[PDB]
Amino acid sequence: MILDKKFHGILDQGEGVLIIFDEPPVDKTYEAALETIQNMSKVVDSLYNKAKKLT
Amino acid sequence: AVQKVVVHPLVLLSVVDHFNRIGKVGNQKRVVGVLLGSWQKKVLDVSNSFAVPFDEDDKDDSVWFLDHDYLENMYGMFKKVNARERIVGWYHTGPKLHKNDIAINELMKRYCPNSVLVIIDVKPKDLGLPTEAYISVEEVHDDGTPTSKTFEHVTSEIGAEEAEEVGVEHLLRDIKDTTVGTLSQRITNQVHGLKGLNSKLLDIRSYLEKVATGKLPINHQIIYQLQDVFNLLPDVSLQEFVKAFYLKTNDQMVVVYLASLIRSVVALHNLINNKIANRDAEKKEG
Amino acid sequence: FLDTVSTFTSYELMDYKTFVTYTVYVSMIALERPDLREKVIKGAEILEVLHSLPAVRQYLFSLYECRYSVFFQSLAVVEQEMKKDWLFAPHYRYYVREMRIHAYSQLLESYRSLTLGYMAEAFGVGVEFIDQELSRFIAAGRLHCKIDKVNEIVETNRPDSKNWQYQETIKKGDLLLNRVQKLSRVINM
Amino acid sequence: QLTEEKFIVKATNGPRYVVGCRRQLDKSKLKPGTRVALDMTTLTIMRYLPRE
Amino acid sequence: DLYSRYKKLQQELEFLEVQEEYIKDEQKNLKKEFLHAQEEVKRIQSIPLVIGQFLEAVDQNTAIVGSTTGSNYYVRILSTIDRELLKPNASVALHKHSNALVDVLPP
Amino acid sequence: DRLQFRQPSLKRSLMPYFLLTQAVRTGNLAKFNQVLDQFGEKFQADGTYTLIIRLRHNVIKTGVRMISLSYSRISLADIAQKLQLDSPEDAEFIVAKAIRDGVIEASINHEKGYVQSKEMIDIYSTREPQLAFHQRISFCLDIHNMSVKAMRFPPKSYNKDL
Amino acid sequence: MSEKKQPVDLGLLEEDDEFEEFPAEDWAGLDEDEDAHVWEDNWDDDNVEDDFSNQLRAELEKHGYKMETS
Repeated sequence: MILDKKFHGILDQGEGVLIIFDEPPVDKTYEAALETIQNMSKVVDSLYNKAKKLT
Repeated sequence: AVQKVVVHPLVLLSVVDHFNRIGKVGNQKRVVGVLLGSWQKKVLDVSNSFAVPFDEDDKDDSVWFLDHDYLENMYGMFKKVNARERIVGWYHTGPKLHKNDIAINELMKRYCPNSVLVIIDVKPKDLGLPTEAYISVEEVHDDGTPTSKTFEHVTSEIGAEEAEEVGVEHLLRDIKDTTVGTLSQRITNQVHGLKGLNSKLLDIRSYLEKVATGKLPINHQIIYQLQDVFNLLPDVSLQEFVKAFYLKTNDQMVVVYLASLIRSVVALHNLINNKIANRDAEKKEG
Repeated sequence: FLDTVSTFTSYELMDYKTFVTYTVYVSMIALERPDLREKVIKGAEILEVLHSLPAVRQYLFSLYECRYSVFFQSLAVVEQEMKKDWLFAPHYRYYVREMRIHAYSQLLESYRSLTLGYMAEAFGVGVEFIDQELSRFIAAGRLHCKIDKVNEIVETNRPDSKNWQYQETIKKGDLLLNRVQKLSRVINM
Repeated sequence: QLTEEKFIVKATNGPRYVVGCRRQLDKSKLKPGTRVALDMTTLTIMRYLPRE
Repeated sequence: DLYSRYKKLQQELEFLEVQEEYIKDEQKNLKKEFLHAQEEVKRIQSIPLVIGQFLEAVDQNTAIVGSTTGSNYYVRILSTIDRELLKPNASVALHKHSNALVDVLPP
Repeated sequence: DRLQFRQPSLKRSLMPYFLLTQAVRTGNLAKFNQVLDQFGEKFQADGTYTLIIRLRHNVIKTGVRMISLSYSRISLADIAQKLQLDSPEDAEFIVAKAIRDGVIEASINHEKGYVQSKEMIDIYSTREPQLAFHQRISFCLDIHNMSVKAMRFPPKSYNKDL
Repeated sequence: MSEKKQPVDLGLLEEDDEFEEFPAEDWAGLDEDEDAHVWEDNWDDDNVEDDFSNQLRAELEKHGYKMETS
C-alpha cells in the first residue's frame, strides 16, 4: 500500500524503521518543466523559419 | 482607546499657510492652530483646521495666550457651514515639547474632549514623517512618581480623500505613482539603509549622550525592554535558515528559468524580422 | 490493444488468442501498477481470457504480488517462449533485462534499506548473483543512488523528489542553452 | 456577482450599473438575492434594502 | 585637406559622441513618461459605470451602442480592446461619464 | 557511443572501433590486449600508439573506477581475482593510486587489515545547495543575459538601416 | 574552409574502398533487425547484448539450477 501510495511511508528489513514525509510543492516543477517543453517548439520552429530563410 | 489617526494634507498645507501669513516679524514661534477632525469613529480623521493668534514670552515658558471667543466664533461659523466635523485637538509646529504644553493642552482638554497633540516641523528637512499623534492621557507610573499628563505616540498615516489626490497630483507632475518593477522598488532599495541609518544614528548618538550626561527619569525602565528586544536578535547562526536560503534561492532559480526562457521567446520576432524585413526591402529596393 | 473488446479472430493476420498472447507482453512489462490496475486488472477482457491459460494468470498475479521465487521458476517459460518467434524474436534480450530492472524497481521502490537475507529469500537466488546485478544496475541499469556493502545490506538513499524534482530541468536548461547558442549561430550569418 | 467585491446592480428606474463594496460592511448581506441601497457619489453601499 | 581631415573629423567624432548620453536621457525619460500616460489613462478606467448593449460595428475602432434607455449612441471604442469584443449581440459596458468600454460581460 | 546521431559515415568510422570501445568497460587485460593489436590496422596505423598505449594501462584504472561505482570493501579473492590482480599489496596499492587521484571518495581504514571506504556519492541535494548551484545561478544567468544582449544588439543591427 | 573536408573524404573513400559493400550488407544483417528501432535503445541492448554475447547470454534457464546449488 506504499506501492499504491495510499499514504506516506517507507519500510526497512535490516533496521525495521518507518519514515513518514511528504512533498507539498508539486506545482512548481510541473509548470516550470512544461514551460521548458512548450518553449522547445518555439525555439525549434524559430530555427525552422530561420533555417528556411538563410539556407 | 484610539489605535491610529488619519491626518489629511490640507491642514499641513495650512501650516504652509502658517508660514505664509507671518508677515516677517522675527518671532516664528510654535504657532498653534486649532485642529479639527472626526473623533466619532475609533480612528481619528482630520479634515481641516484653522489657526489662532498665540503668544508666549521670551523668558517665561508658562505665559501663553489663547482665545475662547475666537474658538467659538471660528468653530461656530465652521459648524454653521459644516457640522459634520467637530473640535478634536490641536498642534504646535515647533520641534520641541515645552513644559507649558501640558497647560496649553489643558484648555482644550477642558472645553474640547480629550484632545490630541501633533508635533510637526517648521522646516520640512526631516526625512521622517513630520506628524506625530501624541495622546493626552495620564498614566500611572511604576516608580511611584505622581500621575501627570503623558504624551504617548499614537501611530499616524497621511491620507487624502478624493480630490486632494487629484489637485496635489496635478500640482506636482514630478512624483511618480506606485509603478512596481525596477525603479520604485529599487529606489526604496537604494535609500532604505540610509532611512534606518539616519533614524538609528539620529537616535543613538544623542541617546548615548543622555546615557552619561543624563538624569531626570528619561524612562530608565524602557531601556530594559529596549535593550532586551534589541538582544532578542543575538546574531542568528542561520543553521536552520540555511534551507530557507535554499528555498528563496530555489524560487530565485524559478525566476532564472522564467527570465531566460521568456526573454528567449522575445528573441523570436527580433531574430526573424531582422532578416526578413531588411533583405526583402533590400532586394526590392533595386 | 485498447480495442481488444472489438478485436476478433483475424485469420487474415492473427488469431485473437495470439493477439492476447502478444499484448500480454507489452502490458506485462511496459505498464506499472496504476497502469495495470487502471487498464487490465480493472478490465474484464483479460478476466475472460485468463481462463484460457493458467500460466498467464500466474504471470499477472504473482508478478503483481511480487513473488519472485515462483516468478523466476516460471519465467523460463517466458524465456523459451520469448525466442523462436517471428516478429517477437530480436528484442528477447531487452524484455528480460527491462523486466528484471522493472521488478527490482518494484521491490526497491517501497524499500529504503534491505538485508541480503530477506532479499535472497525473496528472489530464491544466491547472494552472488544479486551482487553483480545491482552493481550492473547502478551504472548500466541506472535505477537508484549508490548501494553499499560495509554492512552487507542494500541501502539506497534516493533523494529523487525534493531537489531532483527541480534538477530534472537543468538538462533541458543546458539543451536550451546550447540551442540558444545555435540561435547565436544564426546571428549575422 | 462577477467579482466578489464588485457586482451588477439593478435600479428601480431601470438602468443597470456596477458598484463597489464599502470598507465597513462585509459580504454576508452582499450575497445575491438582496435588494440594496446606493449613493449618487461613487455608487457606494451604505446598507441594504429589505423587501416587504 | 588631407591632414586637416583628421582634426576636422575629430569634431564630428565629438559631435556624434554627444548624442550618446543624450539618447540615453531620452530613452530613460520617455519610457517613464510612457508609464506616466499609461497609468494615467488606466486610472480613467474606473469600475463604477453604466452598462449598455452592443448593436452594430459600422467601421473599425468606431461603433454604435444601444444604451439601457434604448437610445443608440455613437462611440469611438478604446484602442486596447481587440476585435473579439466587437460581437454584435454582446453585453457591452461603457463608462458612466466617459462612455467608452472597458470590458464586456459574460451572459 | 554514437547514440543520437544517425549517419553511415561515423558508423563506418567506428566499425573498427566498436569492439574495443565496448571492450573498454569490462576491461579484460590479456584478451583485449590481444584484441587491440589483433585487428589493429588503421587506428594503430594512425600513428605512434600514444593514447591507446595509455589506454593499455588505463584499462585497470577505468575498471577499478567501475569498482568505485561498485561496493566499498575490497576482498582478497573475489574482487582481487575479479580485477585479475591477486595480492594483498597491489590491491590497496593501486586502489590507493585511485585514492591519490581525488576523483573518488574513500576511507582508508585498517581495523583487521580489510580496507573500507565510505563511497559516498551523495549529491548536493540537501548538502550545501546554496553554495553549490550558487555558481550555477551566476554563470547560467550570465549566459542567458548575454544572450539577452545577443537579442538586444542584432535588432539594433536591424533598425540601423531604417 | 570545408576544403579540408576533401582529403578527409579521400580517406573516407579509401575506407569505403577497403571493403566494397561487404560491411553494408553484412552489417545490414544486423541493421535489418535494427532498422527503425530507436538506436539509443540499441546502445543499451547492444551494451548488455555484447556484454553477454561472450557468456551467460540467456542464463535465466540456468537460475533454476542455481536454486538448489546456491
